[PDB]
Order: sequence, then structure tokens, then C-alpha cells
Amino acid sequence: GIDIRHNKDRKVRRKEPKSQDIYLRLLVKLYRFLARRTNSSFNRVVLKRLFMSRTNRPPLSMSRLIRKMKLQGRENKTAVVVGCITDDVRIHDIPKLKVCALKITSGARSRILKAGGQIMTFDQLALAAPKGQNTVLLSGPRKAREVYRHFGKAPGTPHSRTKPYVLSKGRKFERARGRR
Amino acid sequence: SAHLQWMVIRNCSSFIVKRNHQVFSTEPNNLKARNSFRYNGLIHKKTVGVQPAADGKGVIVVLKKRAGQRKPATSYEKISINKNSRSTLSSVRHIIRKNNYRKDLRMAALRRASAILK
Amino acid sequence: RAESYYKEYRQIYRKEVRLARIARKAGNFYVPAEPKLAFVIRIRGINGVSPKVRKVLQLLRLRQIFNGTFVKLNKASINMLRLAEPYIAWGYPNLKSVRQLIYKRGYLKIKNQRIPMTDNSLIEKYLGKKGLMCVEDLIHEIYTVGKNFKAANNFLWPFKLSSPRGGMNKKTTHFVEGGDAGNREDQINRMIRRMN
Amino acid sequence: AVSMACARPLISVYSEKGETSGKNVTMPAVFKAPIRPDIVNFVHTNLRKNNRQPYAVSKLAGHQTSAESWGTGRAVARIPRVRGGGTHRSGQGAFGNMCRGGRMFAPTKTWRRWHRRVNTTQKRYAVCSALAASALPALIMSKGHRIEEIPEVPLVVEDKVESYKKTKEAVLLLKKLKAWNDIKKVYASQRMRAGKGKMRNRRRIQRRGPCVIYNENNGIIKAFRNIPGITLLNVSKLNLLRLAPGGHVGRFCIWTESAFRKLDDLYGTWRKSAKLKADYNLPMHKMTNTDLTRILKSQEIQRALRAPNKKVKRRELKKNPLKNLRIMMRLNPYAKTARRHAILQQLENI
Amino acid sequence: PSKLRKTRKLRGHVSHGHGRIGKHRKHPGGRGNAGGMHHHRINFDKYHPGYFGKVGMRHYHLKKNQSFCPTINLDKLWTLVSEQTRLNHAKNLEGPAPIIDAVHAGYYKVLGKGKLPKQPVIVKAKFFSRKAEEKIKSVGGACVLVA
Amino acid sequence: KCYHGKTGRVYNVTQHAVGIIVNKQLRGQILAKRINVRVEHIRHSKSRDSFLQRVKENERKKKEAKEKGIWVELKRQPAQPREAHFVRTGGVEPQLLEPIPYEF
Amino acid sequence: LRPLTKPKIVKKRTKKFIRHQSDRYVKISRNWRKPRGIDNRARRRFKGQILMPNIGYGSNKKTKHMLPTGFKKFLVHNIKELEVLMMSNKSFCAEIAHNVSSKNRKTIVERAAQLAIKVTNPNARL
RNA sequence: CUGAAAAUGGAUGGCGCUGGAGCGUCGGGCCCAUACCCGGCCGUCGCCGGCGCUGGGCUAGGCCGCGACGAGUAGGAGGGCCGCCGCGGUGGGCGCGGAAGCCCCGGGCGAGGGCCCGGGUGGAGCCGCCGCGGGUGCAGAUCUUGG
RNA sequence: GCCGCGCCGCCGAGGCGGGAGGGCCCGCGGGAGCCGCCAGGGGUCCGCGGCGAUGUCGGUGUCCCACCCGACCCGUCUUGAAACACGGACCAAGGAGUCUAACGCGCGCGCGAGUCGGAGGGACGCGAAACCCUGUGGCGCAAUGAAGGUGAGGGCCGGGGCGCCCCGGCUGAGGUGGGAUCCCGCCGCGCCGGCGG
RNA sequence: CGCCCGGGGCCGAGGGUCCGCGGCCUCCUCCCC
RNA sequence: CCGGCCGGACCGGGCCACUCGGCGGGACGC
Ligand SMILES: [Mg+2]
Ligand SMILES: [Mg+2]
Ligand SMILES: [Mg+2]
Ligand SMILES: [Mg+2]
Ligand SMILES: [Mg+2]
Ligand SMILES: [Mg+2]
Ligand SMILES: [Mg+2]
Ligand SMILES: [Mg+2]
Ligand SMILES: [Mg+2]
Ligand SMILES: [Mg+2]
Ligand SMILES: [Mg+2]
Ligand SMILES: [Mg+2]
Ligand SMILES: [Mg+2]
Ligand SMILES: [Mg+2]
Ligand SMILES: [Mg+2]
Ligand SMILES: [Mg+2]
Ligand SMILES: [Mg+2]
Ligand SMILES: [Mg+2]
Ligand SMILES: [Mg+2]
Ligand SMILES: [Mg+2]
Ligand SMILES: [Mg+2]
Repeated sequence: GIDIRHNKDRKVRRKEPKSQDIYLRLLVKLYRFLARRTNSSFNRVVLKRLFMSRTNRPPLSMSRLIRKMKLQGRENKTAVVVGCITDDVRIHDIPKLKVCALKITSGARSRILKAGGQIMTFDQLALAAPKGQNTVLLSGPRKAREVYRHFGKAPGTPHSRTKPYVLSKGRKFERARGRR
Repeated sequence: SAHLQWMVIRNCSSFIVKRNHQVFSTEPNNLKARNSFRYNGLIHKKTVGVQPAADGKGVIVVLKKRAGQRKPATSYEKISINKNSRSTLSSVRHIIRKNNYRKDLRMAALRRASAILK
Repeated sequence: RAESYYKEYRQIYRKEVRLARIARKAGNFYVPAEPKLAFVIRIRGINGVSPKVRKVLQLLRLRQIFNGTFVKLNKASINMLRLAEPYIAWGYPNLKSVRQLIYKRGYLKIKNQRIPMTDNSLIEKYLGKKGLMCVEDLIHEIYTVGKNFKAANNFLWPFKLSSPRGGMNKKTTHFVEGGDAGNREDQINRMIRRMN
Repeated sequence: AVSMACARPLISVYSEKGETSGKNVTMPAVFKAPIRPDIVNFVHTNLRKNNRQPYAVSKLAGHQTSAESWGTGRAVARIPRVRGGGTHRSGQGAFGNMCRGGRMFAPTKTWRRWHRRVNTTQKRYAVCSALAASALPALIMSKGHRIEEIPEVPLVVEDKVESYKKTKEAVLLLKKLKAWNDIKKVYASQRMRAGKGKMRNRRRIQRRGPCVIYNENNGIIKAFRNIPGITLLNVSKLNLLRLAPGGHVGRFCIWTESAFRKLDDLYGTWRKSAKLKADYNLPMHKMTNTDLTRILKSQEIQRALRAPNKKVKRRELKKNPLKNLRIMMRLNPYAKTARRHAILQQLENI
Repeated sequence: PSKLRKTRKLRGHVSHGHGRIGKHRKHPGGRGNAGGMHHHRINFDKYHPGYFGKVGMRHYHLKKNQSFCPTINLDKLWTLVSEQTRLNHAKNLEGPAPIIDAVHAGYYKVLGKGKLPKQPVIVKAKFFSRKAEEKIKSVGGACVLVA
Repeated sequence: KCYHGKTGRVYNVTQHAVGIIVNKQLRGQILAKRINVRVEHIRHSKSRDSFLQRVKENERKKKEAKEKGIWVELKRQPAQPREAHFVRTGGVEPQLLEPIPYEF
Repeated sequence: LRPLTKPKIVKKRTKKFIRHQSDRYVKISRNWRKPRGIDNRARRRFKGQILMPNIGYGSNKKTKHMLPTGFKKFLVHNIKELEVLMMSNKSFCAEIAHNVSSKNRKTIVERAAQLAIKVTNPNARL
């Protein structure tokens, strides 16, 4: 008779990738050894981000990628992105980015390599940066999906700013009673 | 690309025999008949296969040539060893240890060659 | 350090005997210092416990029946022992009680893991920065409440004691009225000998 | 992320007699595409679902009867029973699913969603992976094909075999290429199906043999037609259901010289897009080197590792220090001195 | 695939995942959106505000082809021409300016959300925002109206 | 009537009226309530003023001890068990007490 | 043929877990079904009722699935499925399937005798 | 002790107990809960767990170590090398030298769902593994049909 | 009550310095050394006896029976069922969470400011499949107002205006607090821990 | 465990050093042979 | 130590029914 609650004994976290992809599981078998042997906290974060879902691995636009690369003290560092790097058509200059990502769109790849940049993978990053030295671990916007706009208190509460689920968007669609 | 080929043949193979909570492989170049990464006889560039001779006496040490990878007709080099039990094991031991050819399968091939000679 | 404790443990007792004989010689009284250490044993189970009582028993790490933890006695602690008197049976342990609990029943909490005390390397690794290198340093810190009693006592796992060999008197009443709950000042040692 | 862009080997073209014809073809980049058994199994599951015919129970099943419940009070089970008469059918349940001769629960509707649509990019992805898997000797043997004596794993033959017109010519070609052992394995697998398939035109079953992939059909279809297990796929129209039977990749394919040349134009290298497709290219790689041991054996990583903790520590018995002497003096070095001074003092006090 | 359905794990469980006290009846709260004002008002007012009532003017015969006005910002304005068109003219900034027909690309109005590359350009559209015209005149370009 | 006897911090100040952020536990969510009450219904919490005086003394003691090199204590400690001490009888014996008989 | 090691196999329970009220009715098979009744004695594990098979009755993982002879059973159907037991014959015994004819059982037995593989049913049909 | 009366024959539980087996005050000893202590086994959970540095080993979806923990209706979730029907694969599978089914005071295995083997009966089909599709598992419904 | 001195009492609460000797002690002087012993990181014997094919040996859990102990009939509604509550004589087979549309979230896959041919067209037993083309259109990329309609660039630097916002240049989303990770210095050991950014 | 000695019951799970001593590394004497 | 062969966000020269783009040149590849 021990007074201990069991409602949270089982921690809900990903200990392995839910994806059955062959190359992703090999990259995890590569970073399970790195995070276990090397004491670097970079391998510990990259290993956990390899487990995460696609919604937890958002795309990183090139514009936001360049913005965090053009910051001070990040001239010759490697942009590490555990996810996809999408091309941003709003920008027109690429400052020779050195990136390491799981997926890069055909538009972003044709602009990083054309500007003299270097594209790496996580098996090449383990060789160049085993501890993750001179690496800028960047993450895409996670709370930027449309799914997060409907999350909040409720649409029918004061000071809500929450988006309701509507079939159509117009004049006769949820605007009369409770909106004025 | 052995690890790449492993993830495909890991659980889907015509040689995998899953029954009675055990998994055995029926590939020819497997020493333990075990469906594991190390003992899998088709995945690595260096494989060791100890088969019984065509007749009733002797063993056949099958090595995988280095250049014989995508040409199966000229990929394996068979070595017929029909000697006494102590000398046959000394030959298999020297084929593996002295050539640095799958030293992890050194004693696994000696135990298989010892069973074939019985 | 151990031979110094061996001599210090005797001097502390002989000091009070001298001071007591001093007062009785003059016809006065020598009131000894109130005990700073207390060993609290939980005697009642986990069925039907008040929320306030059930919270104090967790702060004393007494989450099951027949377990003991040392308590540094102050006003903030005695009032906690007052809110759970029917569920605890505490007192003032002596040196033999402290040593037997840490030697036989002594366990360590390394990473929230009940690790048995087999070598001094486990104590010096997690209590070396506070001047505790061996088991004698741990006993000297628990018995004589030191500056690092909080870390030394919290490093000891709650002593999972056995049932009292010889039985209790009455678990539902106070020790004064013939029961077992409450505060038995020096009689807690008798209870430890039968439970340890 | 990245592509292969590596040095690809030079595949040899073999003649009818099973020997090198001198001509060689560079290995197309499609054989270096990522091998995704999850993509192939996904596309195979949905594409093998588009050839099936709809089945449904008749709408009038169990309802073409005027059965009215007797209500309560008749010591019956309140089920709609058939109207009275001089028939044994009178007084029997007729509508419920539990009743004999009634209507099944949720009768199968003909408008069930039989067909699944897959994205064109995924359908092409699965083919690039099934072709890349047909170039590895381990995957073809693990599939079960008898290629232990074929000249080269990508078996490219001259275009003269596209003009065959007799089966004996095709049978002789398989004997020269040492691929006849796989045809004999199909004969050894010719058996009878187990189940109600025998009553539904599915009595005999066998396995799949080599897949002869050609470019032009000057009679090659009629030649390899009667040989069991042989699948004739035109290179311009490649079927994943035929290249990866049962969702498993690694089918032994017998390519032709003209079919091997066009294969690089159908999908294109990572440098130049496909000429025979509008805006398509090979899928990229998220791992350029799949050799896990070679990466971890590199000194660049070994310099960063710690010392391998090859020492296994187990649970200790925790002997009582109060009862065990050597355990007590291991925790308290002065315990032996105090024990000795206590015994000698006791003998002195006596 | 019915092998993965929840009904396969409820075989043997009496209530089949719907409780013993309150059974799974047919419609214990109505059908559809019933009771939106009577017994589902709390759910409606909380999650679907403005649902009940009338607002605004009615338009009997609405032809959406009349109000068809697709818009494009300035940060994606150069996407209507090839990359060489912008690069060849970025070398000679004082020479001729490229003409970007927005109406041909399927955009009748040009907005001004994004910045514009530092080079002149002749933009042809039906409608122009005020800020869209300022950022073109400031960069050296001009706005041309098309009917 | 729920805020009577409650305590909070002031966030807004108007003419003869202030705004207070008061904690209000409803069921399981303590809520920070922004209420507006006039100055006749509020008083300064002497508990807060007593703490601000302890900080002024703590910052003075640790500064005065640094100039002298000594180390003074600042953490409050609960009532410790009374130390040992002698009790003089004063020559006179302790007064003998006994229970008194029962009267009606 | 002796196995590699014949340890003392400890089985926590030898009797079969019978279904509740499997004797009072022929329709109720002895196969275990967990009682889900609201007033069931066995479900509420009253004293003296039929026991419920739960984890904890699980046998030791070192001696699990071991036959009383020390080996572990393995079903075979032909010579190839028998030759995979050539290695580790001190830990696994062969068992010829039921649907194989007596003509082929003689070959599997005479081949297993050469490979020192034990057969649980050596003389089955003959 | 009187006060003190209810209906079938009956209730310190019964027998019975009066130097107590009655009431009060206590002492020593003793009895056993799925509680507590120690030990074994099983599982779950937690370890910034360990191991790609190979006699054994590393089906890494593997192996190994350590500590704690274990009630459950309604309900939720995961695992199943539990079972059924059919399909694509696959085992150079199985079978008139006897398949499926059925019977068994036959031998077993698994915690369980279940499964394997032997005998008997039977007379022509049947099964394992990787995936795939369900009209897929019964003791109840005054269930339906038949006996 | 404090403070100072003195006297006296204090197993030895005691600490320092020295002196006559007597004698009890030391993890002081004994360890990169060889040999053994063992209250020392969970058990071994380098101990032993009886019994042996026609009546014995082990198993026979699951065939019967015997005894002690436990033990009321399941399912169901219910606050409460062994109920004098309801259904169930018995066995066999059948028998109940389905499918289509649409919505939401989570997950997996592809491509990605795009994305999808889901009409149709064209290559050409299984093939009613597969292959190829077609982006009309849908959903996204812009919102807001009833509507007319209108419609999303921040910052730094210099000059000027001194009210409260003009000009030039360099750039492309600001500022405060928190922030995995990365970077640097110094220190303690080209690795590992301290606190400084 | 305060010092020493003894008895009864229960079981050995796992399976590739630490902590105490003693002899010799120094020469002899006595007992025992 | 050699020598071939093969792949390219690789370099400089020649040549193609080449193709390619809201530019004869540019790019692409043979
Ligand atoms: Mg109670
Ligand atoms: Mg009580
Ligand atoms: Mg009808
Ligand atoms: Mg019918
Ligand atoms: Mg059948
Ligand atoms: Mg349940
Ligand atoms: Mg119900
Ligand atoms: Mg309800
Ligand atoms: Mg419903
Ligand atoms: Mg059993
Ligand atoms: Mg109940
Ligand atoms: Mg009376
Ligand atoms: Mg325990
Ligand atoms: Mg069916
Ligand atoms: Mg059904
Ligand atoms: Mg039934
Ligand atoms: Mg009753
Ligand atoms: Mg009723
Ligand atoms: Mg009835
Ligand atoms: Mg049935
Ligand atoms: Mg900030």
C-alpha cells in the first residue's frame, strides 16, 4: 500500500520515429550513436527532432533562413534544419548559404547551389560536425498553420480573436447574432 | 549499402522462416542460419559460406569476391577442403583470419564446418 | 574523521553528565537542550486519509505504512508532526538507532533510484562538495544536525522498516493513553529495535 | 535533399548466347534513386485496388416479404413474422439480420469506394524505387528469383530479341542467360489454390518469374507469351504491380538494349529532367551515404566519441555491515580499530 | 481496412463502448442542427457566433464574373516574368524598363504588400492600390492602366 | 462581498479610485480579477511593508558585513529547540501542587 | 541427444485456466473468456472462485517454451527446413509436421540423425 | 434483581461456560491478511541507461544493466508469432506412402487468446511467412432456424 | 541580570608547556614485490549412499475418486441482486457499430507557393489495370466592410525641422524579458569542468 | 552491530575488483620432530 | 605505380534538323 498516483507515470514522448522510412531510420541509427557517445547537446536535440512528426517539423522558407543567417556572428556557420527548406520567391539574393536539411525543394536547391552555397545531409553533418560545431540549428514556424488559428478560448467569448469553423465565408455565414 | 539493403530484407524475405517464436534464414551463405544483420549471407560485400561438398566427404568454403558484386555468375569463389578434421578447421581459420575476411564469422564458420564433417 | 566522531560521540554525552551533576550538586536543575533530531515512523495505512494529513505525510516522504525519515525539529516541523499524530509514531532517536538504520536499512537516492549503500564512493560523489566523504560523515550529519542535514537526509531513502516484532499496543490511540501514535520521547528507540 | 551524382558503373549488353556482345551501356540514374519500400507498398496497395469489380447484395434480399410483428402478448420475441397460412414459412422472422432468410446487417452497397487515386509524383516515385531495387543482387535473391548464375544483375540483352517470333527462341535465350532455373521454379510452384477461389476461376496458382522489359514489340510479346512466369512490360509503360508483385520490390527483370537506353530519358538524371515526361525528375536523397558502419568508423567521428563503457555493472547483494565484518570495515576503516580496542578492554576489565 | 477498426477491440465488451447507464439510443438530442436555440444554444453561441439572424443587403442574381478581380502583391510581381528579364535589366538601370503585364498573367489589381527590387519597371494592370503605385514610382517605375 | 478581506496589487490608478488584481479561486482555476474600487475600501498591506523593510536591512547588513569582512545571517529560521540551561531554585523548594477535591 | 543445458524449469501454475461456468454448460467451452459481468464473482476475484489468467503467471524467460527434455520445439516440413537447425542443435529440436506423408518422414528422420538434431516424433507413421 | 407482554421452534454465532468461557482494571505469551520486511519470477514504467570497439555477441524494431511500480466498472489507448474468410506475393511449401473436417482416460507448449504433435476416422485438397480486403470471433436479445 | 578577579567543586568536558620514572598504545616508519589466506563485486563440493525388464521408475496438469479448506446463478437495469427482480430447459448453425457523402484533429506519404486531372483526350487473358497529356477548375497565396469599396515594411545612419515628422543614404520586420542550440574569452585539468559575455 | 559464541527454518537469483589479513622480501632462539 | 571507364551547380576550346525561354545572342545537352 504505497500512496503514489500512476496517472502520469508513463511519459508521453516519441522514443522512435513513427515513420517507416528507411533513410530516416538510418539517420536515427546514426544519431542514436552520436547522442549516446558524444556529450554534445546538439546531437541530443537533432535526435529528438528526427522523431517528431511533420507538423512538428515545419518548412523553413529561404527568406527566414537568410534572415537568421545574416545575423551577427553567423557568417561561416552551417544552417541545420531538421525538416524541409522551401524556396521563398519574394527574395532575390542568396548569401552563399551552407545548409543541412532532410528535404530541399527543387526551387530552393536551384538557388542555394547557384549562389555558390553548399547543401549537406545529416550523414555528412555527422562527419563535418560530429558535436555540431559552428552549426545554427533553425526551426520552421510551428504555430503558423491554419489549424492553430481555430485554437483558443472559443469564438463565442469576449476577447477571443479565435477563428470559427465555417463551411463558407460570406455575409450570411455566422455574422448576425453574437457579432453585433 | 548493406544497412540500406538490411532495412528491406529485415522482415520481408523469401528466406525468412518465422515460426515457434524463432526466425531462421534459408539463404546459402548464412553460417548460423540466423536472420540477423551480421550473419545475413547476401547483404555484405564479404560473405563466408561453409557448404558440404558435392560428394559425401569434404566442405566447401564459399567466399565473395571483391569485384564480383553485381555479376552473380562470377561473384563467389568456392574452396573445396577435403582433409582431416583438425586440418580442415585450420584451413578455414587461415582463410578468415589471415585475409582479414569477416573475422567476426571466424568461429561461426569453424563450428559450421565441424558440424558438416559429422 | 571516524576516530574523531568516535571520540566526539562520547564527549557529547559526558558533557551533559558533568553539567547535570553540576546542577544537582548545587541543588539547581540542568534542563538539557530540546532534541533537534526526530525519527518519524508512519503506522497507519493509505485508506481513508484526510487531504491535509495526506499532504504532510508526503512532505515527510512517508507514503506507505512502516517507513521512517529523520526530521530536523523546529517550529515549522513540529506543527507538521502535530497535523499527522494519529498516522505517525515519532520520537528522539539515539546514536545506535541512527547507525543501525543507515547501516542495515540505509539506501541512497542517486537519480530517484533506490541504490543500496555498499561503498563510500556513492556518498562522496554526491555529498563531497559538503564535506561528506564516508558513511560516518553521513551519520555524523544526521545524528548531530549539521549545516548540510537537509541534503544529507534527503540523500537517504526512506527506511522501509518491517512490522514491529512483538506487536504494537494500540495503533489507533496516542502513546500517552496506552497506544502507539504520537510522540514517544526516548521510547522510539525500543520501537526501532523491533522494526529495524 | 541531395542527389547521387556519383560515378555509375558501365552495364554490359549480352548477346543471345549469354556472353558479352562488346557493347556497353552506362547504368541509368534511375537505378540510384531512393529505394522506398513504404512508398512502393503504399502505391501498390492502392493501385491493386483499381482493377477490382464491384460486388453487392441485391436490394430486395430479405425484404420481398410482407412480415408483420405479432406485437407483445403472444409469448413470441416481437420479431416481424411471416403472415399465416398452410406453409412452414408462416410465423418466422423475415427482416432482422439474426433471422434465417432475412436481410444481412448493412447490405453491401455497389457505390462502395473501390478505387483509390494516387498522386502522379508518388506513382512515379514507387517505380523509381522498384527499378532501383531490381539492380541489387540481394533484393532479387531475397525475392526468391534464381539469379545465382545470371551474367549480370541488370540483365540487358541486345535488341535482336525484340524480333523473336517463336517460343523456342525465347526458351533458348533463357537457357543461355542461366535464367531458366527461375522458370523451372515457376513450374515447381504450379499448384492448386486453397479456398473458394477454385470456384471463382482461380484454381491454379504459381509464382512470378523474370520480367522481360522491351522498347519495341516486333514479336517479342508472342515469343515470351507462352512461357509461364514471364511478364512483358513495355519500357514506356511500366506497371508497379508487375515490377513489385505483392508490394515487395526486387523482381528479376531482363532488360533490352533499346529499353535500357530509353530508361534514362523516361525519368532523367538529377542533372537533366525527363525528356519523355512533362516536368518530372528523380526524387532526391535525404542520406547520401547509407553505409552506417563506414560513417561511424570514420576518424572524424571517432575523435568526438568518449570511451566505450564496455563494463557491465550488476546489482549487489548489500550484505549487512552490522553483521558482516569485511563489509563494515569497507565503509568504516576505524571499525576494525574500535572492535579491537573493545575486545582488549573487555579482557582487561575481566 | 477493417482490421484496424475500433469495433475489432470491442468484441466481447457488452456496451460496445457506449456505456451501460446511458445506452446508445437513436437520437437522444434531435437530428442535425436541432435545438440550436433551445437545448443547443450554449454550444451554438459559444462556437458558432452570428449564426442566427439576418445581416446585410440581398443580391438576387449574383454573377461572380463581374466582381472577378484577382490581386497580386509587389513581393511576387516579378514572378510574372522570367528571371533573365529582371537580371538583364538590373545591369542597365538607366536604360529601358521591362513591361510586366499583370492582366495577361491573370491579375487585374496590383497591391503593395511587399517591397520591390531597386530597378524601374513598367507595370500594366487594371487597378492599382495607392501604396502599390507609390512603391513603383519611388523605385523608378510607372503604372499603366489597362481597360 | 467575495473580495472583502482579499488582497491584491494595484495596476491602475484613477481619481479617488484604483484597480486591483485580486486572485479568485472559482473551482480549480485561481483567476486574476481586475476590479475597480474606490480608496475608502482599501488599505496598505502591512505585510508587504514589513518585507520591504527586511530587504532594506538585508541589503544593509550584507553591505556592512562586507566592509568589515564578517559574515552575518539573513535567512529567517523557525523557532529552534531551546538550548540547554540551568534553572536556579533560589533556595526555596518548588511549590507542591495536587488536584483539588470536587465541590458541588 | 542431450541439450546444451537442462535447467530446472519452474512453472507457476500447471492447471488450465478454465472459463467461468464452463462445466455447467456444454455450450460454454473451456477456452478462457474474461468475465465482464457487473455482478460476476470471478471478475471481482472473490475468494474461492476460478482464477483469472493475468501477467505474473508468466514463466521464466530463460525456460519459456522449453520442452520437458530441455530443447525447444520447432516445426519442420522438409529437408531444407530441417537443415536450418544444423547449428544450435543443442537448443532446438525438430518436429515433423502432421500433413507430411510417411514416405517423406523417413527421409527427414534419417537426415536429422546425421545432423545430430533431435526429433520429437521420430517414429510417427512408419 | 424488580419494573420487563406476541404470536412456526431458536439463537452471547453454536456447544456450553459460574475458583469464570461473566463484568472492570492490567501483565506476559501466542494466532494470521492479497498489509509490512527479505528473496525468486512475470510485466509495466522510469533511467540526459549501456553496446556500431567483434567463447558468446549486435533479428540495433536487437541485446544488456539499474531502480521503482502492479485493484478496477463505465471508458480510453496500445500490443498480439490470438483466431476466421478472401487477394497480391513467397516458401523449388504439404498431400491417395492419405488433405480438410471430426473424435481422443495420447504427448506437449503459451500468463491468456490459442497452437503443435500422436492415434483413430475420413477420402482430396491444404498451409506457414510479408503485405492487402472484410458480410471476421457469441451464452444470453420472452434472439432466428433446426434438432 | 551582565563584566572583572579570587576561592572551591567538576571519571578524564578538557585543552596547552615542562618535569621522576613506570608501560599501554599508532592508517608513523610496509610496497609499481612475489606467495597464500579470506565475515571480501548472489553456490559450491577437486563429498556420498541406496534401487535395476514381467514388476518396478518418472510423468500421467486436462480420466475417476477420496478428504481438509474456500465456495449462493449467470447476464442485466440498479444507490443496492444469490434474490420472493427480469431473460435463460438443452445442443448446433445464424446473429448486432456497417457503408457513402461531408467536417474536425492527430498520424504517415508526395510535392511545395504552390498543389491535385477527381471531366475528357492520347498511347496500347490479366488490360474496366497500368502509362502519357490536358490546370478549365478546386483548395491555398489577402484581408476587411452591410455595401459602395479599399486593401497590409520594419530598422539603421546623416542632415534638417523642434512640437509630435520633411530629405538623403545603407539595408530588408522593430523593441523589452525568457529562450534549446551554436560562438568567444578566461581559469582549472587540444580534450574535460568553473563564470564572463 | 558492544564483546564473543551457538542453534532452527527458508534459498544460491546472477554467470567472459574493492576492503581486511598472513608468510617471504631481516638475523636468530624455543616448542613440536 | 599504374591505365581505362563513369558521373558533374567543372574549366577552356570546336560542332549539332538540337532544344530553351513575355531576351542573332543567353542558357540547356549531343
Ligand atoms: Mg479505516
Ligand atoms: Mg478510525
Ligand atoms: Mg417488403
Ligand atoms: Mg438471404
Ligand atoms: Mg477451409
Ligand atoms: Mg471494460
Ligand atoms: Mg446495453
Ligand atoms: Mg447519453
Ligand atoms: Mg448515435
Ligand atoms: Mg499450462
Ligand atoms: Mg455491482
Ligand atoms: Mg435485567
Ligand atoms: Mg522486495
Ligand atoms: Mg466472406
Ligand atoms: Mg457478423
Ligand atoms: Mg449459442
Ligand atoms: Mg427477497
Ligand atoms: Mg424489465
Ligand atoms: Mg423463464
Ligand atoms: Mg456461431
Ligand atoms: Mg528577444
